[PDB]
Amino acid sequence: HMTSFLHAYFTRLHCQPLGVPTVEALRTLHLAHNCAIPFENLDVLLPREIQLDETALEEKLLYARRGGYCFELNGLFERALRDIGFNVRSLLGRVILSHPASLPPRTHRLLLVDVEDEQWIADVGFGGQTLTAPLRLQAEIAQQTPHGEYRLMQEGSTWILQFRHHEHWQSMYCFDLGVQQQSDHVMGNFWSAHWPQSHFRHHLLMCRHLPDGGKLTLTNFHFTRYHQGHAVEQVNVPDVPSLYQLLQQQFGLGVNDVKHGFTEAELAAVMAAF
Amino acid sequence: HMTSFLHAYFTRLHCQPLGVPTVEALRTLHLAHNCAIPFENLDVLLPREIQLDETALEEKLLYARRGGYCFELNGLFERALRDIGFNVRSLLGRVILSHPASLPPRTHRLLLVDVEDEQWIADVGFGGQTLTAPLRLQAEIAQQTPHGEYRLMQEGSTWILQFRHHEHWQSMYCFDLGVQQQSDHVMGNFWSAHWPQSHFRHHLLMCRHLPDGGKLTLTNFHFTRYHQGHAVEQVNVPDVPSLYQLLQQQFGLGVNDVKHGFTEAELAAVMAAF
Amino acid sequence: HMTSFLHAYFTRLHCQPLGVPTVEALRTLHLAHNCAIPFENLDVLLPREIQLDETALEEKLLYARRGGYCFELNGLFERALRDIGFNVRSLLGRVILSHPASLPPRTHRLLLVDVEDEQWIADVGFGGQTLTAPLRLQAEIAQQTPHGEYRLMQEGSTWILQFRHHEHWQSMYCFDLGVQQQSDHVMGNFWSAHWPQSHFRHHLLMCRHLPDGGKLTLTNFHFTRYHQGHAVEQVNVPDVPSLYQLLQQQFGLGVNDVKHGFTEAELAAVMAAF
Amino acid sequence: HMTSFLHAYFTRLHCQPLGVPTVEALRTLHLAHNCAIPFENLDVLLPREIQLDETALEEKLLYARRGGYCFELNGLFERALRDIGFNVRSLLGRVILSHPASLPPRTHRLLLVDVEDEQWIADVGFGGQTLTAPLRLQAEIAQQTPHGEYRLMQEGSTWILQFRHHEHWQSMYCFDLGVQQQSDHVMGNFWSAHWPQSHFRHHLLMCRHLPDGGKLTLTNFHFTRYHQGHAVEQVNVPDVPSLYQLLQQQFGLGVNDVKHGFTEAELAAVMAAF
Repeated sequence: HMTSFLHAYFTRLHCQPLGVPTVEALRTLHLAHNCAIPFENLDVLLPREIQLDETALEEKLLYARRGGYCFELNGLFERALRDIGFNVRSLLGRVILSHPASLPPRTHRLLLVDVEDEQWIADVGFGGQTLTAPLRLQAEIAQQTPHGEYRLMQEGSTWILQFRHHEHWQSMYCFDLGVQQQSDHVMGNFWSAHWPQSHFRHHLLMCRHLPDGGKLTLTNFHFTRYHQGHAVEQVNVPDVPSLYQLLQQQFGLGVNDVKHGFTEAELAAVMAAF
Repeated sequence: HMTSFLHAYFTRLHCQPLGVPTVEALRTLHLAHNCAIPFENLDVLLPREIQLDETALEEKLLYARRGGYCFELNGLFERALRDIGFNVRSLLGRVILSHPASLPPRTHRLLLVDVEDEQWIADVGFGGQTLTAPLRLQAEIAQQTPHGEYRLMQEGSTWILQFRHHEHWQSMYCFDLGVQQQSDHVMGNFWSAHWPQSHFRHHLLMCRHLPDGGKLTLTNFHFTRYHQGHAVEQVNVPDVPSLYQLLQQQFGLGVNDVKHGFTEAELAAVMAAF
Repeated sequence: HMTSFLHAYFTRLHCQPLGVPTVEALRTLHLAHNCAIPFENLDVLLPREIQLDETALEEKLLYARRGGYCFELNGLFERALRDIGFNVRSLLGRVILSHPASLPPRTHRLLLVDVEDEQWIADVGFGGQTLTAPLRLQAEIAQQTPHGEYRLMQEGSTWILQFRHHEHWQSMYCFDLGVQQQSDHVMGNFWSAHWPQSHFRHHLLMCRHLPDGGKLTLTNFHFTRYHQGHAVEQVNVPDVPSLYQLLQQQFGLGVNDVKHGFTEAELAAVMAAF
Repeated sequence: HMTSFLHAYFTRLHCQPLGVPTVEALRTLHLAHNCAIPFENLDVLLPREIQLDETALEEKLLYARRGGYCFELNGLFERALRDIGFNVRSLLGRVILSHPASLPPRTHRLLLVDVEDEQWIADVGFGGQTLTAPLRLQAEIAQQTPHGEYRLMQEGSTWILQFRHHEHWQSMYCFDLGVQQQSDHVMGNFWSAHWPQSHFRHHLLMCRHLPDGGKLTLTNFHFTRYHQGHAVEQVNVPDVPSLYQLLQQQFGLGVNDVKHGFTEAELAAVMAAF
């Protein structure tokens, strides 16, 4: 089967339809998504509200060929997996990367999927280190992904996500299986986009994934290409115009669109802040 | 003559082209505008940034059939008068209606037009009591307008403005002939739309003008019709849906539009705040 | 891109600019037009010549907010599609609805559009049953439209067109792909507006389209509203004044305008003939 | 006193207000009119209906600076004289110049004025030989006018108008004092503009009067200037463009105007017929 949405979804993913919800279907759609729809926080910097209703998501991520973060990316992904027949629901977790003194709020969204009597967690909106393949809900088991190796702890009811780095597990963010509501994401988005100290308001962030363990990475003017998890080439874009181009070339950003597009002069005012 | 803009301007004004800049041309364009393009602050309430560059103004006020306030309305109007050949520039003044303890900032935009060796001030953006016809820059001279009698005044380099209220004269705003720059309006819009105590963030405001001294007036759910300056009929809309309709019927608000449109559920969230 | 015309065109269509000529652009512009610019023959009844040069069309259909028929509507539409970049030319066909004894002259104008290597026919000027969405030039293929099912056909170099009436198919008009010239339309308009037996000289005809398969229909004093192709409500306007109002309310006719406007007393004289 | 109309009337007549209805006031207004508002039949040739309601007359003869004939010219004039306080009413007469076999219909309009206990007939719409000064209602009395000498017969109740030519009285048209109604003029206009054999449909006619017994005269391309009733200079305009110019120069025709104006290409199609 294929719903109106599901249609342009596959179309944007440069991928072939799938009607049977299986671990393999997940396996691929995940990577598909990770390579087609970039991680971007541009609507936060050029001030511009982020809707999270399936429709705004559809028009932003699919039709306008734009990116987003936690809430937008996994929001779209969740819909797709749902329309394909999977069993999904979102979860909120706490970003602990910076290794904070005290647990932070539920800033991050992610998906919980029930495929073939097991429980997996798919997440395409974490940015730089997002997963690129479902993982099984189990501790210790060093799970493998096209772009890295991860391990999930089991501290109580709550879980922690980790990934290898210099031969030692590193925790990315914690989370439990509690139900969440749209509003809970709206609040999450509200925090992330508007709390003054949120890092998303202090620098442009883009990140897209490539087929063979490669990925792209923008952080203001610092562009970086990676292969099999290695820093191959690091260009420091010299100007706004040049960057405007880089956004469309490398990340495939839909710079035009009645609604979600944005002039190059706008990108300039944004980078001007820094 | 007629520029691409000037075209849809006349089209929106349900009016016939004019190529000669004269007091009479002004006289009508003003009233035209006042009846076609409503005074609305809806983008302030449903959070949504207000661009002021001619193009965003064009797409919001003309193509999407939406309204605006000070900055947007007179901004569009200024362009028109300019393309038609008049001699115009905006001015900023201070809203003193509430009769404040100390002079408020430059919140209000208005136009200064030089037609046939004299100086007039056109203003379609003040809302409820806006002018509906140019006025001459002169003191005492009780000037007349299709919807009221306004007396201008003096006091140093600044000029006050008033309208017959009850029967005594109630100072509205005031200003000076100092040059202003786009940014000066952007700041003005910033203030108005974001300063927490700005009244525009605390209630929906709509106002449209009619041919024979009549006008419409919405303040949240309080709708009011006026004839020859009199309160004929005052309906208190009972629900969001009903109001959504009233916006399109009575004020002719372009509720759809890829860009500047807005769902009815959005209007609900906005009115829900009150 | 957007030409001076194209501007107020979009403005009148209460629609957002489009710069890329694609079947989808056509799809919407068509429906846009069908709902914005009414089908009217009023200039035929109150005697008043119908110019067909782009400018008179512009001033009548756009600025004055008035309607027209075959020649005027598709003439305006053709310009738009052209300025937007499509590949169009008009065609003349013969109205065979009444199922005439012998083929009638070329009374009806319609458009031929070449979009994405195929040929479509757009027509917003046929009135009551006009198309509301392009159709592909192909036989048998029961094509679908927001307001009906139209089946096209063959028979030599000519093509017939029909719509599901009652439940049998009732041939409407027909045509061929032969080139036409402005004069050919002027003659067509001459016929239609002056040949004594032309039905257009014997009754007022107005018809406007609505978003959800609905449409309005005036035939003298017989007003009718339709939903999803059904006669919901049929009012028989009781007087000229009342009708004058109905023209502005329901069809949004620009009853004023230095040029193309018309007093209410004029409408009375027109209806008085019947 | 001075009414809104009366205003632009005097303004078009390049004349000074008059508030007292006296033979002298008539004497001058007549000549004023005769020199300011030309005799023209252009709306008949480029097909274009002729309204006769005071308003269409106002907008055509005054604001658009255009001309007209019997019905239009005397229609406007009658209003003026009325607003100035005179006692007037129109009369219909029969044009007998061509010396017809049988009396023709009531094609010509003219005014009857009651000033200082006497009855005068003013007429500015007869064209070439129109009067240029009121005349007294009396037989034989060879009356004098700035541009000629006239004599009124008394054949029964009906009167005949004549003027000198080769030392013998010549009859221009007959008429009686019967009341007329607007409609009677509308019918007169209808005849003149639409009866196939009406001469007004077979050639352009223009004629304007000058201060010192001079007058201008166009008949298609044949232009002619007269002084003290003599043919001084006769130019045969060589082309449409050149004529378009001549209309604005010599006759002071308002070739532009939202409503009543007309392109030069239109004048070409008109003269093309001949």
